Amino acid sequence: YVSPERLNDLELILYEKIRQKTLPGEDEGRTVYRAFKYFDIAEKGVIDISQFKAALEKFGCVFDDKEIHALFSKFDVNRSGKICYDEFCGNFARLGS
Amino acid sequence: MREVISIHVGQGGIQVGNACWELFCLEHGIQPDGQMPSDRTIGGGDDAFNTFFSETGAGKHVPRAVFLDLEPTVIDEVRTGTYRQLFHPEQLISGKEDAANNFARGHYTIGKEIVDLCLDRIRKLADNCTGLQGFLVFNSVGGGTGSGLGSLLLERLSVDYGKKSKLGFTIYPSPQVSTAVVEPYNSILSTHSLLEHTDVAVMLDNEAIYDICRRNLDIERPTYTNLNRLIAQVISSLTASLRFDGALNVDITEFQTNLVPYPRIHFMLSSYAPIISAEKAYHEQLSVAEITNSAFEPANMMAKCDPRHGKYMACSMMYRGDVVPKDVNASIATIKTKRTIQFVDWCPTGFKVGINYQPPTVVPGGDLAKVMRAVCMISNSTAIAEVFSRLDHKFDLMYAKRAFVHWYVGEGMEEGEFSEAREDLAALEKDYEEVGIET
Amino acid sequence: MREIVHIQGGQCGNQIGAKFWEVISDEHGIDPTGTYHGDSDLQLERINVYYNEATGGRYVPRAILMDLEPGTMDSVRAGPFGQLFRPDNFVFGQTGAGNNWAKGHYTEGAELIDSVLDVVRKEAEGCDCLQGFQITHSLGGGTGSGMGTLLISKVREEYPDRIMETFSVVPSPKVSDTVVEPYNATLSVHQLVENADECMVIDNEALYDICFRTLKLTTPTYGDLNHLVSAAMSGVTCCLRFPGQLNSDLRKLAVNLIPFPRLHFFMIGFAPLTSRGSQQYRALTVPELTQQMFDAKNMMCAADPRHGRYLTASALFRGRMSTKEVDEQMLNVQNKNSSYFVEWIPNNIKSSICDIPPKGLKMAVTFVGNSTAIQEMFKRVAEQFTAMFRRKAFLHWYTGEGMDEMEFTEAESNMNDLVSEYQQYQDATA
Amino acid sequence: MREIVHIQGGQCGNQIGAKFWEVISDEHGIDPTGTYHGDSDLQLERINVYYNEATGGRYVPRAILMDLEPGTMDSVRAGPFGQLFRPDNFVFGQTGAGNNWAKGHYTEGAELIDSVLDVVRKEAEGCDCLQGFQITHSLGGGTGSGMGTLLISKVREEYPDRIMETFSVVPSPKVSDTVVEPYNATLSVHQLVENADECMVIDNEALYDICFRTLKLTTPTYGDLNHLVSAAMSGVTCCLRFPGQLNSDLRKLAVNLIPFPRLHFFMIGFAPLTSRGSQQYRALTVPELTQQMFDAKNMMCAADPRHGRYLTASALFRGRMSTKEVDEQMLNVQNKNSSYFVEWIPNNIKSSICDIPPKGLKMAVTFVGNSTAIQEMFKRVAEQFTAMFRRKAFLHWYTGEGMDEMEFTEAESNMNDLVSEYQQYQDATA
Amino acid sequence: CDKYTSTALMGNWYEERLAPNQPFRENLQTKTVREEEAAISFASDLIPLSRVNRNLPWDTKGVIADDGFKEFRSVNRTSYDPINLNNYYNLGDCRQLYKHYTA
Ligand SMILES: Nc1nc2c(ncn2[C@@H]2O[C@H](COP(=O)(O)OP(=O)(O)OP(=O)(O)O)[C@@H](O)[C@H]2O)c(=O)[nH]1
Ligand SMILES: Nc1nc2c(ncn2[C@@H]2O[C@H](COP(=O)(O)OP(=O)(O)O)[C@@H](O)[C@H]2O)c(=O)[nH]1
Ligand SMILES: Nc1nc2c(ncn2[C@@H]2O[C@H](COP(=O)(O)OP(=O)(O)O)[C@@H](O)[C@H]2O)c(=O)[nH]1
Ligand SMILES: [Mg+2]
Repeated sequence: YVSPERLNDLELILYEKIRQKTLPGEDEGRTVYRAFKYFDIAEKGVIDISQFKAALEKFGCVFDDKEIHALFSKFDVNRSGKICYDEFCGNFARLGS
Repeated sequence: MREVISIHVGQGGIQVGNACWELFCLEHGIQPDGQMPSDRTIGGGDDAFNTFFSETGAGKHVPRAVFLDLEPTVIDEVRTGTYRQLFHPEQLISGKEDAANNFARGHYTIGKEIVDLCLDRIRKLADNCTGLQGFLVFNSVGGGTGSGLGSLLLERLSVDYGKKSKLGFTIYPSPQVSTAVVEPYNSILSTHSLLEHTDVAVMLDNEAIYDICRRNLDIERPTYTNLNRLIAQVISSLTASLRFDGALNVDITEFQTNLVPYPRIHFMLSSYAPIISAEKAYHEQLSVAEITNSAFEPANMMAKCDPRHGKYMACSMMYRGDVVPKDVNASIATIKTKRTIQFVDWCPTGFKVGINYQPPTVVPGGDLAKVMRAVCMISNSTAIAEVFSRLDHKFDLMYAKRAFVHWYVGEGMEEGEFSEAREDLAALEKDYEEVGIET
Repeated sequence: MREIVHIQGGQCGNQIGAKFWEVISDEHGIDPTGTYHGDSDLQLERINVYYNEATGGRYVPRAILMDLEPGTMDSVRAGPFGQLFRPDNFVFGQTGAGNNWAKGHYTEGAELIDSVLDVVRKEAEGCDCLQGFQITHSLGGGTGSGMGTLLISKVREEYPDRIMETFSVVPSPKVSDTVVEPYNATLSVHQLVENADECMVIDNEALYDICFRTLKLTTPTYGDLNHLVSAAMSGVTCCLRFPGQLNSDLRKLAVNLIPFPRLHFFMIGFAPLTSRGSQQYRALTVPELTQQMFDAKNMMCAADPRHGRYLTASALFRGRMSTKEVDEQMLNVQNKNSSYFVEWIPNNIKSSICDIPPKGLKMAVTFVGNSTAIQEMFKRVAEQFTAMFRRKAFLHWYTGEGMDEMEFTEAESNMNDLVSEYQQYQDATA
Repeated sequence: MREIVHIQGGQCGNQIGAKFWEVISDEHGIDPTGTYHGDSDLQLERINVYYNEATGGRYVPRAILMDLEPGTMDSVRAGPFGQLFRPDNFVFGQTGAGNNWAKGHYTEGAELIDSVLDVVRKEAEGCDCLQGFQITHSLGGGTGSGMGTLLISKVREEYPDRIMETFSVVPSPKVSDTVVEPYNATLSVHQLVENADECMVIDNEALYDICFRTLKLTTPTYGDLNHLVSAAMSGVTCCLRFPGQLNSDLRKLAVNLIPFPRLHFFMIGFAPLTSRGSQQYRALTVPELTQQMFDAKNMMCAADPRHGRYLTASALFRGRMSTKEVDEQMLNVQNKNSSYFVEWIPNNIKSSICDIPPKGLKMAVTFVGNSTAIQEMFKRVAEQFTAMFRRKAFLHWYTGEGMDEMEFTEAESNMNDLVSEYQQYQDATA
Repeated sequence: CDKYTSTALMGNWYEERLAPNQPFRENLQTKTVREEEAAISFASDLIPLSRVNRNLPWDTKGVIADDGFKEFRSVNRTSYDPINLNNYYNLGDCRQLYKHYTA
C-alpha cells in the first residue's frame, strides 16, 4: 500500500508522455482512446488490470503492479474492476486542455 | 542454427505472407502474441523454430521477415490485425505513394528512397543470423512496386551478399484471367532483371489455382485467402526438411545441384497433392501410389501450362508423413514406365527424393482435411516456353503503336530499354527450344 | 496520408459539391455539427483524406467555394450541412458573369483569382502529402466554364505532377437552358485538353433519362441528379479511403485508362439502381451488377456507347465478394462483346475491389470507361458552333472585352483535330 | 529585481497606457481596487517588476502620467481600472500645446518638466536594481512629441547605461487628422534617433487594416487598437516576468536585434487573431502561429516587409510546446525565403520560450523585426515635409518661440542620412 | 400521377404511392430556412452578404435506400478471426460420456 500525494505526480508524468506521443492536430484524449481501443478486443468498453498495465507500458511508463492497482483504483470509482475508458479519455482531455 | 530470411514486397507479396506466417506460428504451437504457451513443451520440438523464429531472451519469438510496400494500406492493416503484437515494429516498412501500376516509378523515381532502409534491416537480420542458408522472395510481377522494387532489391542483394542462394515465388498473369491492362509491359521488363540475379523461380499464376479449388474443394466462390493458404502449404512442405527429422533430408542447396542443368535455365513450376476436402477424404484410400500419380496429372499442376507439350529435365519429390522408402521407389518406377510422361535423352535419372516424418498440419477454419501423407513436386520442363511465348505475343501487339509508353518515358526510363527486354526473352525462348532437341 | 483537395465553381458546381459533401459526411458518420457519431472504427482511420481536424474534435471539409455572385453561396450556407464549410473558404465578387466566357476569364475572373489562388495554396501546403485535385463545374455557363478553367491553368502551372480530376456538365441539345452555349463550351473544351489529366463528361439529359426509365419516379429535380453525380464521385475514390483486396488510387486509373496524352475524356456510370417499388424482388449477385453496369442506357452521357469501340475500361467493386466471379464476368463480357472492344489491345478492362460498400447496401460498382463514342458529344457542339459563327452572331460582347476572332478560330480548329485523332482509332486496324 | 518603470505622455500615450495596465492587471489577477485575487503563486512571485507595495497589501503601478491638458487624465481617472494609479504620479499642465512642437518642447514643456523629472528620479532611485524605461506616445501630436522626447533626452543624459524603449505612433498620409503633422513628426524622429535605444513604430493605418480584415468587425473604435497595442506590449516582456525554457530580456533582444547603433527601428506583430465566427474552425498549432507571424498584412506598420530585406528577427513564444518544433519552424521559414534575408549575417533569427500563455489562449507569439523596408515611411514623411517647407507654410508658429530654420534643415539632413544608411546596408553584399 | 392527383389508376400510379412525404411540395408557403443570421464572417465584400429565405430541401434519397445491411467488416479481419485458433486450442476430445455443463 502507498497513496501519498504521489498518484497526482504519476498522473502528471502520464500526461506529459501522451502529449509527447500525440499526433499533430489532435488532442491527448484521441491518442489515449486509440491506445485503449488498440488493446481491447471485447469492444464492450471495459478492460481489466493487465490491459491497463500494458496500455501504460506502450506509452513507455514502467511501474510495478502495486501502483497499477493504485492508479486503477483512482479511476475505477465503482469498485467494479472494469474501467470505462470513455471517461478516462474525457478526463485526460480536460486536464490536457 | 540453420535458417532462412523471407522477403515480402508489394501487395501480392504481403497478402501471401499473411497465410504462410499464420501456418508457421501454428505449426510450432506459437501464439499470435508470440508467447509459446508452454503446456509441458519441455523441448517437444526443442531446437526447430530457429528456421523461422528467433528467441527474444525471455518468452516471445520474433519472425525473420521484412515487409515492403509503397502504399500503407496493407501494411497498416497488418499492424492492426490479429498479428499486431508478433512482427517487429520497424520491420514493417511502409512507403508514401504507391507505384500506381508503373515499372519506372518503382525502379527509378520513388523506389530508390526505400532500398537504403530495407538493406539496413536485412544487414541487421543477417548479423543476428549465424547459419544463413539463403533468401526467399515473394512478389507479384504484373504490378508496379512488386516488379519495380523487387528487381531493385535483387540487384542490390546480389552485390552486397554474393553467392547466397535465392528462390523466387513469382506470380505471372494468367492467359486470360487477369486484373491490369498494362501488365505485359511490367512483366516483360521484370524478367530482364531476375533472369541473371535469382537461382530458382517458381510460377504461381492465379487461373491454375482457381481450377484446383473448384475441381477438388468444390468451392465455386473462392477468394485470395483460399489461394494464399495453398501457396503457404507448398512453402512449408518445401522447407520442412530443414527443420524436422527425416529419413532423407534435403536442404535448399540440394536444389541448384539437382534441378538446374544450365545457368540460364532455372524456371520451374510446382504441384501439390493430395488436395481434398473434409467430406470426401475418409471414403478414399489416399495410398502413396495414388498421391504420387495425381501429382503428375496435368490439370493438378499449379501453373497454367500443359507438360505434355514438352519434355522433362529434373523433378524433386518431397514426401511427408508415414511414407515408406520402398513404396516410393515402386511408385516412381511405374511413372517412368508409362509413355505419356517422357523425359529428355541426356538425363537418364531425373528424380530427387526427400522424406520427412512430420505429417501435414491443418489450420482451423481451412478447407483441407487432416491427412497422413502429402507430396510436393517441383519440375523443370521445356514446356515453360509456352507461357513466355504468349507474353511476347501480348507485348509486340500493343507495342507496335507505342501504347502507354509515355507513362514510362516520363518517369526516367529510356525508350531503348523496351527493346533490350524483348531481345533477351527472344534469346531465352530459343534456349529452351535448342535444349529440347535430341542428340 | 495522400489527401485530396476540393474546388467547386459556378451554380451547378456549387450544388454538386454541396450534395457530394452531404453524401460523404453521411457515409463517414459526421453530423451537420461536425461531431463524429459513427459506428465502426474504419470510418475514422482515413478521415483525413477528406476532412481536416480542429480544436474541439470537429471536422471541417477542405473545400473551396468560388463564384462571381453571392446568390448561390448564400443558398449553400442556408441549406443543410452548410455549417461544415469554413467561413474563410468563400470568395466572391459582386457582379457575376452573365453567361459570358470573357467576363469570367479575362476581366472579372482574373481580378478575383488571386485570393482563391492564395486560399488554394494555403490549403495545399497545409496537408502532409498532397495527392491531387478534383473539380466540379459546368462548361455551359459564364463564371464556371471560364474562371474554373483559368484556375485550372494556374494550379496546373504551379503543381505539375499532381493528378487533376474534372466533372464537367457539358451542354446537350435536347435540353437547352442558354442561347450562347457553343461559344464558351468550345473555348473551355479547348482550354481543358492541355491541362486536365482526367475529364468525366455529364449530361443533364442523360440523368433525366435515367430517372425516368430506371428509378421510375415521376417528378425528380436537380436534387436527385446531384445525388447520382455525388454517388458516382464518392464511388470513384472508395479504395483511397477503405481497405480492400486490390487497392487502386487515382493515378492507377490514369495509367490503365490513358493510352495517349490527348485521350482522357471518359464516361461514367453507377450500379445498382432500382425503383422503390421493385427493391426487394431482385437478388444481390455479381452478374446482376455487371449486367446493369454494361447497360447502354445506364451511362451518364447522351452518346450511345454501342456506336463505337472501348479503348479501356475500369470497374471498382465494393463489398465482400469472390474475386473469381469478378474476373470470370469481365472475361465473359469481353468475349461475347468482342465487337465493342478494340482488338489491338489485350485485356482492356481493369477491376478493383473494396471491402466497404456504401451504407445500407451490400454491393455497389462504379464504372469508368474510355470509348470512341465521346466524339459525337464534341461533334454536335462544334456543329452548332460553326453554324452560329458563320453569321458572327452574339460575338460583339466577346469582342468588346479584349477578345479576338483569332481565339475562336484556334478553338474550333483544336476541336476538329481532337475529334479526328480520337475517332481514327475506331477505323485503324493492326 | 530588474524592474522597469512606465512613462506615457499625451492623449494617445495615456489611452495606450490605461488599457496596457488593464491587461497587465488582468494577467496578474489584480482587481480594480488593487487587491490580489489570483489562483497560482507564479502570478505573485514576480509582482515587483510592475507593482510596488502599499497599505493593506495593495499594489500600485510605477507609472508616471503626464500631459499639458487635464481632460485626458480626468477621463482616465474615471475609466476602468482607474483606481490603481497613485494620485502623486499625475502631472498636469494648465494650458496645452496646441499641436505645436515648439510650444511643447521649448516654452511650456521646459517650465513644466522639472516636476515630472523629479518624480521619475524618485521612482528610479526607489528600486534596488533598475532595468530600463519604456515610453508610449504619439509623434503626430504636439505635447507628446515635444515634451516626451525632451524627457527622453534628459533621462538619457542622467542614466546612461540603462536601456530605453519607445512605443511610438507615427502618422500616415491616408488616415490624416492634422495639417501640421510633418514638421513635428520629422523633428521628433530626429530627436528620437538621438536617445532612444529601441523604437517600435506603430501605425493607426495598420491597426485599422488589421481590425477591418482579420478580426472582421464592422465598427472598430480606438479601444480595439489600444487593446492590440497593449497585447503586443505585454507580450514583448513576458519572459522577464514568467519562467521559461529559454530566458530572454530586453537587453538580450537589443543585442540580438541591433547590428549597428543607428539601426534601431523595429516593426512588430502579434498572433493569433481570429474573428468570433472563426474561432471554432481553426486549430492552434506552431505551424499556423509561425505562418501568421511573418504575414505582411499582420504587421503594425504601413511598410511592406517584402519590399526589403530583414536584418534581424526575434520571436517570443508563450505556452507549453516542444523546442524542436520551434527550431525546425524557424529553420524552414528562413530556408524557404532566402531572398528576403540579407546573406552576410547567417542565422539572423532568434527564439525564446515562456510557459505561461495569456488568459483565454493556450499559445501566443510576439514578433519583433528589424528590416530595411521601414525606410519608406521616413521617405514619404520627408517628402511631405519638404513639399510643405519649400513654401515656408505654417512656419510663423514654429519661429515664434525662438526656433530657427537651422534646426529644420539639420533634422531634414539627419533623416535623409538615416534613410541613406538603411538603403546602403540593404544593398550590401559580401 | 398523369395529369391527376393520385388515388386514381392512371399511368404510373403504383410507384408514387410509396413517396415518403416530400414536405416541400405541399408546403409552398412557409419558405423560412432563415438560420444564417448576420454572421459577419462569410463574408465581407464592410457589408455582410445579403441573405434570402431559402425553400425546403426536397427529400432526396434517390440512390437505393438501406437494405438492413450494417456491414463495416474487412475480408482480412473475418478471414483469420482468432476464434478459430482459440477453438483449435484448449478444447477437443469432447464426447459427453457423463453429463457436464460447458461454455
Ligand atoms: N494469387 C494472388 N495474387 C495477388 C494477390 N494480391 C495481388 N495479386 C496479384 O497482383 C497483381 C497486381 O499487383 P498488385 O498486387 O495489385 O499491386 P503490386 O504488385 O504491389 O504493385 P502496385 O500496384 O504498384 O502496388 C494482380 O494481377 C494479382 O494477380 C493475392 O492476394 N493472391
Ligand atoms: N445536373 C445539374 N445541372 C445543373 C444544376 N444546376 C445548374 N445546372 C446546369 O447548369 C447550367 C447553367 O450553368 P450556369 O449556372 O449558368 O453556369 P455559370 O454561369 O458559370 O455559373 C444549366 O444548363 C443547368 O442544366 C444541378 O443542380 N444539377
Ligand atoms: N492608435 C491610437 N491612436 C490614437 C489614440 N488616440 C489618439 N490617436 C491618434 O493621435 C492623433 C492625435 O494625437 P494627439 O492626441 O494630439 O497627441 P498629443 O498632442 O501628444 O496628446 C490622432 O490623429 C489619432 O489618430 C489611441 O488611443 N490609439
Ligand atoms: Mg501496392
